[PDB]
Amino acid sequence: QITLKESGPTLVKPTQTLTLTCTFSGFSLSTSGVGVAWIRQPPGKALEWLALIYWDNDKRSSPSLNNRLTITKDTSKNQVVLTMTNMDPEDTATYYCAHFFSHYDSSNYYYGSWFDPWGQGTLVTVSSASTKGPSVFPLAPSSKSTSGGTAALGCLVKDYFPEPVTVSWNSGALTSGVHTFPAVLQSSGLYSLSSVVTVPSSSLGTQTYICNVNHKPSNTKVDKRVEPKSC
Amino acid sequence: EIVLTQSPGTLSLSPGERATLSCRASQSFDSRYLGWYQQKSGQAPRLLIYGASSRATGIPDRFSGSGSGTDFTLTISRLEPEDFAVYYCQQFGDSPFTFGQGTKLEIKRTVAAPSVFIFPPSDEQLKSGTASVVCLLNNFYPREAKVQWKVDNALQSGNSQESVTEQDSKDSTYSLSSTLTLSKADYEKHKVYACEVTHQGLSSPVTKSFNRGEC
Amino acid sequence: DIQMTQSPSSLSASVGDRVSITCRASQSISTHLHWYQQKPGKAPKLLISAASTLQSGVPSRFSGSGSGTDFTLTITSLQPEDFATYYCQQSYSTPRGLSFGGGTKVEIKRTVAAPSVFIFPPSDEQLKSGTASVVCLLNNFYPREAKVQWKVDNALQSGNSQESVTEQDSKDSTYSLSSTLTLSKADYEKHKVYACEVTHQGLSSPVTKSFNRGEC
Amino acid sequence: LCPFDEVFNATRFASVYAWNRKRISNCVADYSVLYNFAPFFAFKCYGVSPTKLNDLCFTNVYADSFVIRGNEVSQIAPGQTGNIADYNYKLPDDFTGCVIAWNSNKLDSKVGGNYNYLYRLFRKSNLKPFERDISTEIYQAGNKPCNGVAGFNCYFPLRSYGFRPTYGVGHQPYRVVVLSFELLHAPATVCGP
Amino acid sequence: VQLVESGGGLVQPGGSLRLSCAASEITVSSNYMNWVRQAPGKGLEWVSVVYPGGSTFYTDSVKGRFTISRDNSKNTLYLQMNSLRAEDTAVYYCARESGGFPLAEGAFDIWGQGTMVTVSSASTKGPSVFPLAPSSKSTSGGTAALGCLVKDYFPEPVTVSWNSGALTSGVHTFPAVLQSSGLYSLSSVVTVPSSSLGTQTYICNVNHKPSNTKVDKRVEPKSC
Ligand SMILES: *[C@@H]1O[C@H](CO)[C@@H](O)[C@H](O)[C@H]1NC(C)=O
Repeated sequence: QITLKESGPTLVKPTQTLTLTCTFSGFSLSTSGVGVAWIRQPPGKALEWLALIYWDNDKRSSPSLNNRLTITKDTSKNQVVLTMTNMDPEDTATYYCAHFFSHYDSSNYYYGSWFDPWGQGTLVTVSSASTKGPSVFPLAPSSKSTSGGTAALGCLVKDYFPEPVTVSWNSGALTSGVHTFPAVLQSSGLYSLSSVVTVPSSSLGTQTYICNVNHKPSNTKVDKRVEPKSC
Repeated sequence: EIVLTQSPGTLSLSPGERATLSCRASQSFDSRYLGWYQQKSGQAPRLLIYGASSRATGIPDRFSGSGSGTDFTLTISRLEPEDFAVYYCQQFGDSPFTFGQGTKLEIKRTVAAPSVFIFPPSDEQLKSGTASVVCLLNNFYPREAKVQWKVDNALQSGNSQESVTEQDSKDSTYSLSSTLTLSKADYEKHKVYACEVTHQGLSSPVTKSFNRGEC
Repeated sequence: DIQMTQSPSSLSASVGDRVSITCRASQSISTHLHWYQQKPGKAPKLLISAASTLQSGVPSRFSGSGSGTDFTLTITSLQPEDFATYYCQQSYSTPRGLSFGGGTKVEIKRTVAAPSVFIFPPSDEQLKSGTASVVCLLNNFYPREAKVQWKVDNALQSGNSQESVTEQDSKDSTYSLSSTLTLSKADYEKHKVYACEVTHQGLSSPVTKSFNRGEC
Repeated sequence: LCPFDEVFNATRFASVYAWNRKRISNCVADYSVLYNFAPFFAFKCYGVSPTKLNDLCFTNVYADSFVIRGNEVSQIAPGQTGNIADYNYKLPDDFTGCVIAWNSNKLDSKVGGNYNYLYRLFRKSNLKPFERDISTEIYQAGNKPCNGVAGFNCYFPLRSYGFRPTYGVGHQPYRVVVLSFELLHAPATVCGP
Repeated sequence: VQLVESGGGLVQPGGSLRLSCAASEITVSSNYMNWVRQAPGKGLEWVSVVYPGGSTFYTDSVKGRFTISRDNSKNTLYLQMNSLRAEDTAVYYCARESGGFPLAEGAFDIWGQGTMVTVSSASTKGPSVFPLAPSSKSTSGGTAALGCLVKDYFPEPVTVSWNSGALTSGVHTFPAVLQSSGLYSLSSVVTVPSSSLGTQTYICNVNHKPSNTKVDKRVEPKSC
């Protein structure tokens, strides 16, 4: 069993240079056929292989990204350093470092190769913006008496950067009917999401609902209560 | 550059039946250069099959792979509920090494009618200077559902965003949120705010309205 | 000992249609495959090298793809001057095993036209010399493949027939076929009824062109 | 005792056009390691015999190492013709010593091709025995001078092997070590135990 | 770059021949030079190769009877052929291997025009001409066929014309066929309207060059 952990600055400004370090245990970059490959997956898009370094210092890189890619190895400390220069604000993705190996059997026949287990994955975002604490708006239910005995309420969180924001309801007591939508990037380069829970209509007046959102980069904790309102 | 095309784009089936995925290559390479990887929701990809016919260590025998020339396929038989993920075909023939666009394996179930509720901006967002109205679709299937914003029955476009929640773990349904954002003058220059839901689960498209002046 | 097979042997298409030709080897030869073009009466011209590399001065419509045991030659905009023959040649076998393919012929596509079938009996001038030549002539048939048979008084002769075909015409784009039988004096003074049988796709029914020596 | 492991157990060999050469003297030369080595696709010996070279003493042992294709392994032999024999590595007809070749698809083949091994395709004349030509000058294949411009019939004289793992056995990479034994009138130094 | 082939011709079985290839703009003794043969109507077949350094390789069928050489004085390539046989009847090309601007190994970028070598003992003679009259038909849709059969001749080429070359409507010629006797046969035919069989006179002219036989014959129809 081998492991790979990626570390480094997860936030990089435009036209800057990122340096991601993959520390790997369970294998050494000095064996035959062993390699380390950096791959990136944009959010909601397919995987894209970036670079691959070998045991004998041979390196391959994507031709469309060859100019601004540089990958180096430190065998003594079991590290792979990937440097990416002139970052545009689309390069936001999740980067993985993976072990690369092939399979022969006593005659050098090469029954294929693969990417041995991948890394945890580091989210890297590019933006020429500043950190900003989130704001919470109570999305209250409409004035309905029964309407089938089912309504919904929740909290809309805006103006936070970067991901993620930890959302809990009633200090985690209530979890049924909870939908926490993924963050959406607005046209202003700013983040927002909504967390909505469905509750029976009869429970509007006999229950109080508190939503708590935690933002580590801004270290902001916001607790907001949502109650029904009438016309 | 070798281009890999997968089929189908989405595959919705319940546990028990058979699943088949196809990957076609723009060029021809040795079959030992193709592999299949699995990636769960909110996880990282992991090797499933290498050499297009060799199961990775620990992979259940339900997974099989076969292909030649420019066509390969991955076959699953006993796809139990934990076996629902996104599958990628990848090639090692020519640099750069490329992955397929992926195939999502969805859970087949009965067609559900989306419960569509509304949430107008609060007073805090009324003094924030920029307003947003959010209408929600809950517990529907399939994910395909068209939302439509109407400001005094006017076809709004481009000023609103959408966010669809992935398939639920228990009921295997979806949730969608449409957020229409406006400036204070735009918010206050009109009266009726409505959203429209079109879905297979609904017999006919369903409108729903509200009035800021009345409520 | 590597043998290359080209498919199809013949391929008819009009101007503007994308055309593909496949070359398959008996064993993997990596990318040591080359595509040559040859017009009749001229030397072959190298089009595609290393199974993917376009040569200098060649239109970009020609394209090579594939590797291992399968290779493809593709034309996108097929100009009227590109109806030549194409060969695949491998350079994998080391000692003397450089070999060419059988060659795929590319030629125009037109509407099917039925032929006109005639019979030429041998002449008295040729008869005086102890040799007899009996000819059946097919004029303006399409497509090229057709069946010709020689019924000498309802006898299906074989082994004594020589067949020739014209190159594709530049005016009507049809073909002409000549079938000849060489015979001695007894061979022509033993029988009575001579006929050539034509079976062609453009013919609704098989056609017999017959005659009798005594009457004519 | 200077063994043959530092050359056989090498992380990277040399291209055939720039084959590596190591001298060996003032040692005890055993050859059980050669038998203990890889499946040994080829182990042939001219002049000496496999069970004879262990006994007689030699003044010097010259070890030439390189990587070639499996098709050209037969070209490493006295009195042979071919591209490798003519322009990369020529063995004399009077060659005394012997040749070891073994498949190394694991090490010298990589996905997408290993372009680190080169061979010389163009040369006006045949190489002399045990000659080296490491120069990289544009080959003038016609009347028009090149003047350092590789245009039309003016070519770079070195080309890389493919060396992909999926290649056939004929085109797979093979490592080759050639041992030349010298027993000149000078007192011999290298002999077995 | 021009490669001009010369020395082709016809020889008796078991004879010898010498083929020359004069090169321009390229040095023969500096390029991989190949001889490739193509049988009439058949596909290409590699025959021999010579390396820039002097090494020569031959196919199995020609080993022991073929020799390939260069000449740096006249900058020429030479193919000496011995013990020739009917399998050697083909058009020969001298070609440059591993050239072209991309420098593709094993590919013949530059080809010569090729010369024809024939191996037969037919004792070259002249052609026989046999008329082929239109059938005893009235109109048959206003389409009649007539022609002239040139048979029992050797070798090729041969020329056939109608009305001294003044007739081209419906004119068709067919490639000569090698019969079992070593001679050749073919027919030259013309499609003419039915009404043209009465007044205008039609002739066929046949020219055979080695026998220098120039024969002009007449084609008339006959009644049954
Ligand atoms: C060194 O060579 C010996 C052969 O005696 C072999 O057993 C061993 O695996 C080799 N080790 C390395 C690191 O190449």
